Amino acid sequence: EEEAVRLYIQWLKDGGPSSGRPPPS
Repeated sequence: EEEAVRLYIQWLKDGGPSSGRPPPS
């Protein structure tokens, strides 16, 4: 694991792609 996946899963928590943001990978 790693932050940016953590963050990403946080991205995902934000909707992932539905966040409006691209995945932090």
